[PDB]
Amino acid sequence: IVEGSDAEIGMSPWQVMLFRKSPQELLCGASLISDRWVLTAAHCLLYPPWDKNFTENDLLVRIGKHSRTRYERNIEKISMLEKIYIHPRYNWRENLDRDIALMKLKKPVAFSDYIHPVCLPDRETAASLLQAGYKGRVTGWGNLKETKGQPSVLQVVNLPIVERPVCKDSTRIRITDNMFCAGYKPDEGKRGDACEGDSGGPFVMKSPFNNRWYQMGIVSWGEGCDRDGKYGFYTHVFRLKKWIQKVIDQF
Amino acid sequence: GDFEEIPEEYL
Amino acid sequence: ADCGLRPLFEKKSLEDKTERELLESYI
Ligand SMILES: N=C(N)Nc1ccc(C[C@H](NC(=O)CSc2ccc(Cl)cc2)C(=O)NCCOCCOCC(N)=O)cc1
Repeated sequence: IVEGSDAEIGMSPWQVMLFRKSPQELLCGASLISDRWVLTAAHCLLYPPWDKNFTENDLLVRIGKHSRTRYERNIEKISMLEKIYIHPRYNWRENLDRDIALMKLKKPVAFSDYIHPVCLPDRETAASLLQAGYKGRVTGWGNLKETKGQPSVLQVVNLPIVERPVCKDSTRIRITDNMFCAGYKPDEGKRGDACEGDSGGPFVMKSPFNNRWYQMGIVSWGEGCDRDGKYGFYTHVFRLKKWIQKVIDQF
Repeated sequence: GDFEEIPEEYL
Repeated sequence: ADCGLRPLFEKKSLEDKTERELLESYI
């Protein structure tokens, strides 16, 4: 996260760290949506152009974390993956359209002050909150800049949703309805963006109707980090909720 | 060596 | 169910340092 700040303890209890077993390293962010299901970006698990195709046994999920590199004894919980489900129409060949994946844990994780699931939006909450200008929150242990370097603890930044035409005119990549972009415009002064290592993490919004946090997006892609005139792109969670429901219902 | 070793119960 | 309600915040009626910024943007 660039231009963000240290998260408070228990501020994002649904935050999940996708951890590579060997070598032990941070791969991506993710989110807890139930005691046995974790949501992340498909590109975090599958991306043929870079010879990336992880299997269940190559990864681990660390939940309830704050510190990036330390083993948080008596606080974080480490879970093994039972099965990975990537959207069947995830477009890794072109623009990362439908960049979403689900991971089922081998065993249910125990909720605590530091571990708690986030809500997935309904059509009405999505329609009401997904508006240009409305701000969401992005969290992660990704790099602090495109080029300090890495954060000691979880970072957080609030960013405004951007108008679709502006999103489209900011890049040469083909934008689809399954994506939305966020970030400040050059003339807005304020800055902030996700960066390397934050992918797969959540873009959440707190509903002013019921005071619950909803995950509206998944950190998907960007060209550089916090560059003027550029914006981060996020997977539109509600647009792909039918797929999420289908997977969970069947498995 | 950037990350602290995790107990082997997970590695 | 109880999703989206944080034990250390909503559950205890405590607000985090920047959630107000989000609320103020929901005009
Ligand atoms: N020394 C390095 N590590 N260099 C490096 C590492 C990664 C990239 C990919 C590129 N991402 C970035 O430039 C910054 S990360 C980032 C991710 C999401 C968001 Cl919302 C904002 C920023 C990106 O998001 N590209 C989008 C399209 O291609 C994606 C690549 O395919 C696989 C994948 N993981 O994206 C480019 C260069």
